[PDB]
Amino acid sequence: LQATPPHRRARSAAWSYIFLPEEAWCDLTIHLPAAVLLKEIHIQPHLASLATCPSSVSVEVSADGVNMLPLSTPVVTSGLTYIKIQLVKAEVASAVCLRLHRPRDASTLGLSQIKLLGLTAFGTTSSDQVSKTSIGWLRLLHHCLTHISDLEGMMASAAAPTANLLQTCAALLMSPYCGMHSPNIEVVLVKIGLQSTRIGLKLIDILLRNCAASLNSPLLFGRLNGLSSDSTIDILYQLGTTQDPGTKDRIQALLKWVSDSA
Amino acid sequence: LPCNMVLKKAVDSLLCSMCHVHPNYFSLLMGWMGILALTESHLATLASSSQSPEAIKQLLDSGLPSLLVRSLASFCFSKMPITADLVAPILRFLTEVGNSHIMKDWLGGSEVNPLWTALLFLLCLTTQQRTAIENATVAFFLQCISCHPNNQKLMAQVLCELFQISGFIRRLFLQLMLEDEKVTMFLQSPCPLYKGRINATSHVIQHPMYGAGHKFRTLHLPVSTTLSDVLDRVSVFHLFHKLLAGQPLPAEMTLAQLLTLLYDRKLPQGYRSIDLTVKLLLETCPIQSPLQVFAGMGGLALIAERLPIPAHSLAAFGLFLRLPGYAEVLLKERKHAQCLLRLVLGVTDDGEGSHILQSPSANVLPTLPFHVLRSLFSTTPLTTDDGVLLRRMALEIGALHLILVCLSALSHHSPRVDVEQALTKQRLEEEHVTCLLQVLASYINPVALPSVLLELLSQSCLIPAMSSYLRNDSVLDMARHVPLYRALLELLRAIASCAAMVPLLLPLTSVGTLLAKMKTCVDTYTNRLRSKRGLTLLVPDIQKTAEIVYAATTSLRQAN
Amino acid sequence: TLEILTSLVELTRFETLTPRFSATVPPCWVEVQQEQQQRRHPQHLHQQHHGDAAQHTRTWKLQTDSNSWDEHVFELVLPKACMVGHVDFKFVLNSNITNIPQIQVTLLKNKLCPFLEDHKEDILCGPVWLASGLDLSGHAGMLTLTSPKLVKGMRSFLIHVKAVLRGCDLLQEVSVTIRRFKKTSISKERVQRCAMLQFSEFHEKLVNTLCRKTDDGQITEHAQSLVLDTLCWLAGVHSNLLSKTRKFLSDIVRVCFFEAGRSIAHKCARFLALCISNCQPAFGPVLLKALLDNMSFLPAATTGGSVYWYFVLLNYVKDEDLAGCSTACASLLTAVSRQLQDRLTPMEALLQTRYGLYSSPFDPVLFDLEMSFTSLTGLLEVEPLHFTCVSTSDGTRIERDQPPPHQSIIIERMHSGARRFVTLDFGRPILLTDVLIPTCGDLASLSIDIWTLGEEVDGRRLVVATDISTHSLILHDLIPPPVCRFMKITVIGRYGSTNARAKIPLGFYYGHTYILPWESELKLMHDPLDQHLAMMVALQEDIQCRYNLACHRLETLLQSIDLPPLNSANNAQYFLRKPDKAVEEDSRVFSAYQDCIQLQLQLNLAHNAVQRLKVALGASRKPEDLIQTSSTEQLRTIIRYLLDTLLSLLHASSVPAVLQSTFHAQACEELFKHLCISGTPKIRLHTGLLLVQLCGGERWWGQFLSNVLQELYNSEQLLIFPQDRVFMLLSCIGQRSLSNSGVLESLLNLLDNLLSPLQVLDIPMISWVVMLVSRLLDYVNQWSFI
Amino acid sequence: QALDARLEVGLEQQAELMLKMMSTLEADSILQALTN
Repeated sequence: LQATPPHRRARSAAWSYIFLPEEAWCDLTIHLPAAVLLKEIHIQPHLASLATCPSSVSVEVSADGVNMLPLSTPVVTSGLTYIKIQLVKAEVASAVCLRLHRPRDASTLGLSQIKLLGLTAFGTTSSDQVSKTSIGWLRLLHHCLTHISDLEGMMASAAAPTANLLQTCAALLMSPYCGMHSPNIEVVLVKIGLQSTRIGLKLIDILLRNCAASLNSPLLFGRLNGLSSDSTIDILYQLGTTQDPGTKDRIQALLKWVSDSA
Repeated sequence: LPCNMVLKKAVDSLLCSMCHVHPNYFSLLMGWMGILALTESHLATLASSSQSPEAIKQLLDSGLPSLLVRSLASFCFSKMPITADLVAPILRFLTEVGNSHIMKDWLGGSEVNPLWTALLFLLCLTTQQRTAIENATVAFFLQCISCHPNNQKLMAQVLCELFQISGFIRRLFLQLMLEDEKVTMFLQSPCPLYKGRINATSHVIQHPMYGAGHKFRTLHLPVSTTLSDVLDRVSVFHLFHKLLAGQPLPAEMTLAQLLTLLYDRKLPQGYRSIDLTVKLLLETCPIQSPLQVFAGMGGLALIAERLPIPAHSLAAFGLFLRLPGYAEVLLKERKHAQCLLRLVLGVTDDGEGSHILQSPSANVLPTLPFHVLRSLFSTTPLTTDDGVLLRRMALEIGALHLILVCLSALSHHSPRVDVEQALTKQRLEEEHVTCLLQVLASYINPVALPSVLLELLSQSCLIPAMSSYLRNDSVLDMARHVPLYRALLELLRAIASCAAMVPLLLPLTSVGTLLAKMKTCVDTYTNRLRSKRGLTLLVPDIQKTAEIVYAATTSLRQAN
Repeated sequence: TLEILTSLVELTRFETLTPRFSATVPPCWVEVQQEQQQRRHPQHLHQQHHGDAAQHTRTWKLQTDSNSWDEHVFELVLPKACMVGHVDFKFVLNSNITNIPQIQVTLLKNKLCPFLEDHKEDILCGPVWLASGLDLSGHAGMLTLTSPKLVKGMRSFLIHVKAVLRGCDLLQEVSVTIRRFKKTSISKERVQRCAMLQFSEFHEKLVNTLCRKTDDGQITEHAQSLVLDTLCWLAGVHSNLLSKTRKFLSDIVRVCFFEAGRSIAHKCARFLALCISNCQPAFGPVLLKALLDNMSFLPAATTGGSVYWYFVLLNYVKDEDLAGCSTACASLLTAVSRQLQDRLTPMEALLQTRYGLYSSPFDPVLFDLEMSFTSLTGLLEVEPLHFTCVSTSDGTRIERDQPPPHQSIIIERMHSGARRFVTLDFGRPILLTDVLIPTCGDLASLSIDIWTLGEEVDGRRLVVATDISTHSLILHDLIPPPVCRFMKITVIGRYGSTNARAKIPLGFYYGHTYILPWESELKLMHDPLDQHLAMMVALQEDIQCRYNLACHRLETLLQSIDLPPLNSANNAQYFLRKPDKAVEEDSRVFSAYQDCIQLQLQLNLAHNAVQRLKVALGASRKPEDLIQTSSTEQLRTIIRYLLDTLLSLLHASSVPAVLQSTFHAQACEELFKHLCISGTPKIRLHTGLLLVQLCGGERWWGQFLSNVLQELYNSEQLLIFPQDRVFMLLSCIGQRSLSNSGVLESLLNLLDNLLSPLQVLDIPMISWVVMLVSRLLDYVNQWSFI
Repeated sequence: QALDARLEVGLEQQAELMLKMMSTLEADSILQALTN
């Protein structure tokens, strides 16, 4: 377990296991003080005598540290100078049991070091977005709205009616970068809000007054009302200074919110 | 709302916009505040809302600015009762309203310029009150003269009158003239400008005319800032101004040149900001800085009479500044001159938190005053009255005596009446000797002199130093100190060209004989090189100076 | 006049008897050679001027005889008739001492206890309790046998030591030395001292001049210092005089602690210390009333070092009338806290939150400086003392690894128990007043000697520290400050140590570079061996100009600094990964901020140096309006001392019965809002901890925490303050009050109310409340990952 | 704790010892109060 590995030429294995004639597997349970997001397990065999390297390694992980669960079938490890077992899906692990198979051609198993690499939930050690967020839909909508300008109008008209679309785009606008830069979200909100006056007023209410949704219904409770960023400021300015039939009404709404606030 | 609160600033920006739409509302505003009892909140609100052409015109026509200025002057010399606590709020109020060029002209007008002297007299009060008033006054003057030639002239005149240098006045001079001018730049673009922005919340409450969103930006940059730096702060992109319609601006113009053009193009002087558009003549002189205006009135000579970088170098700079026209030669390197001026005022920082010695091109500072003085002397010939005037004042202040003392200390000679560290010190001293010899030669024979000049140069270390240096029989040794030997030969030629200084060459082991021997050595070396077959520019120097010195000595001997 | 006062002080001086007295003692007392006793600390260099103990000092070890517990008599014949100033009766007790013995020590003359009743007429020094002489070590001490009768005389004496291991048997070791009055040119000097000791009018007039109630209050600061010197001698010699000081105590405290410098307070502290050490009314109540009566004037105190001694004395005497100190401090603290909150500037708040910097760089006026009740105090009145290495032992040297740069001696070969020395040349005779050497574990002991001309010419031993391995050397406000120029530090390596290289922090030294004519006077010391004001003012003006320039730099750099509120995910990322430009802005701000703090210290030192010179010249240094006009730094210092006083009050605790009419819900809220939000970390911490100890057990306490949480962390709050630091305090406060059932109840009610919209939600407010509630509950393994 | 030996000459060695005891006792009380 020592953080500093032994010398690469350390002539004696730091740890050795003598196999009884009827024993095929030896086990090493590493209990951690608290659960961590385990991502990789590194095992360093004694490089001077690789005949004592385990033939295979079966990794079991316990999130609670009590009920071990094999990650997969044992990995063939004979002939490897370094054993790097990467978990494709990081697993919460408070204990790790390594079951090392007797070497093919040796009665003793020699190991140098075991590393359990990973992360903690918080602290200094806590170091495809589209797949884990809803941003892909917004990127699709932005592509439809902006890729072909001549169709923008139609696209916006098809997109404006859907309930809670503007609230959702505003929520994605104010969230930390999640695979879509804020300017594209701003473009979506502005182009949707400009296709008719009613949704311009709704968007103004969302940005200034009430951004909450209008167990399956969208809620969007997570964000404070009226919060401003460079994004909201740009959206509001383009709405105000855009020349169209609704311009007057939008300005009216703005002034209304001003008076209400005062 | 309480004063200075950002929300109050935003509400006041809304009021400013409404006043700009309905100027008459502004009149109503002033009616609602009593335009007497003006609180600091009233002043803040009026200053914010008054930032419009119509609004500023009505504010001026209300008489409130005049009443405030007169009341402040009356307070300083001790129609509204003004106390010391309201002075700083009133100075800030005047500063904010002076953002407009019209109010900037008014504050710099005849009726108000007495208030400037009143404040300066008042400061040259409780300690906290005095500090607040000092800060407000410095800010007020900086705003008044900011890119405003008329107010720069007025403040320079007031300061010159004040002097006819420690405490508040030194700080004021350092902050106002010894710091680079900063102008607010207003950038418009047809496309958003994202560079320089942070995703976090930032409340930049500027004047609404500076816009909002990603297509508008407002920067506060030194007038020395190049346009390329401005663009790099926001992002091929080209900067345009409405006045210079349809003509791309070079990216290296710098804001001083742009201001020169805009004032040439009738932009009102003291306009709050430079409004450029981001779309997609270098010889023009930069606009005169407050330091340049102040010096153009002969202020730098006045400063010198009231005054690692060697201390002796600083003393020499302080002494040379008293000469007529030395300041004009000095200001050809604006940044280095500013650094030196800060140095002589007991300030080591270059105004941006960086120690001057650790600043860029600090190695030219130690010898810069002498180079400037040599340039000054070289352009003033004996025949013109100015040459005699300059030489006489140089002798009077003690420039020649100090030069000779430095020569004695640096060449290690005396008046006639680790390893690498020592080597580099010797090399620096050799450069000092070279520059001093060139300075003396220019002072003698610029590119007439007091008859007592020979007495000084004879009682000086000059003769021992020249005699020791001329006793060199190795031409290769001369090749290793080409600048020093070139300066020595120039001095010998200048002396031999002045019959009243020639006696310094003939025996008092004369210098001229040593020069002749060095000429013989160089000719023999050249003959040896021919037989074998930076001395290139040095091998004619020795010949020419030897020929001239020998001719002068022979002419003198025939004269005898 | 200055001459009469100077004459009196010279009269009060002392010398040690050059020839040793003879002593006869019971057989159980066995003498020890002075060389043996002083083996650890030899006096052979002092032997030249008869300073060593072998020429004048006698020593006896106690033999546990049959009657060793009973009377002991040291019969002491002087070498010659002389004006005896006092007899020093030193004693060292066994370390394993269960109880302090009841032994009376008295001085008699050769031809109450039975022996003393018979020898009643021969008594020269009344019965002195043995315990009165104890040292801090617990097993040590000394009695300075003296009295008016001893001064009023001029061949043999008796020291009678009788115990009323038992009694004197616990007295392991005793030693006696005799000190005479210095020989003075004053005529009939014996008659002059007799006059001072008898006449009361002398004492009353001394008090008046100290209080500046005489000669039109034109008494110079040096004159007041001399008066205290005379007063110290009177109290030591005597033990009615107490009545004069006690009747005028308020004015004495006022002038000496609120209108004088650190030295006067230290001297006044010494004078008051002696008075306490003395059938009269209890002195504690009288001193407390004076200190409490002047407490309201603390905002107007002149120097921090002066206030330090004031609060030190009050802390000792607070045990009487606990309510008065508590109520006075509470009233003043509440009064001063309001102004402190009102004086916070938006720029100061930004620095506290974004950077954790709690000084006032824009407020030029400091009140106190410390280096480190465990640190040197009042260091604004003294100058940092620069020095240059001139000579060293072996291959040792110094390296740098206005204030002097931190310097340490690097020694190439330390060995074990090996002595090395370094000689420091200040470049001039400097009035040395304060010294601080960081603890050095590489050496066992450290000796400091000082000399102006040469070590063997006028060499003086400043100090020897034997616990320098476990404590730093701290010399605070030397009352007879040396006038040395050269400083030899001799360090003895640790025993059982072979560290090749040694790094001994040299430390810090303070004092003055302009000795006043009377300060340098070699006649005013024991056992000897105006233009500047103009120059100092010129320097002070320069520092004012530069410090204002530095302060302006800080404002310009900060005016472009913006603090995102912690109310959104984007703001959370800003705090998680500071962007490079944000990092650079903090670096520039920190560099610029350091410049302001450095210049602020220099400006106060320059002001303090100029004031010292203007104080050498005849001059004087200067209720709610006082707080109005006080400096910010003075208020913070006053609160710290008051908070510490209240904290010691609670620790030393009927004091809880009082402080309930005050420190109610609003006052607790007022105190917390004013001090914990905007105060310094120590003030913040102490205010929070103080609030817990006082009101943590009140029913409304939990509501106060929730209300504070609501008011400070709701998203409608625009107040800028260190939420994280204040939140850590709140988490700490709740943990220390979590025994009060109302804490968690109210916190969950806030969480209940905040979540009511589900059954608008304020997510940032909920986050703060949940984290606070989570940390508090876990204090009340699968979740150890959190 | 490690007083300067020059205080023994006068009558102020006990006074200085008592002041330091005052300062040290107060410091201990603050530390103890803060560490409840």
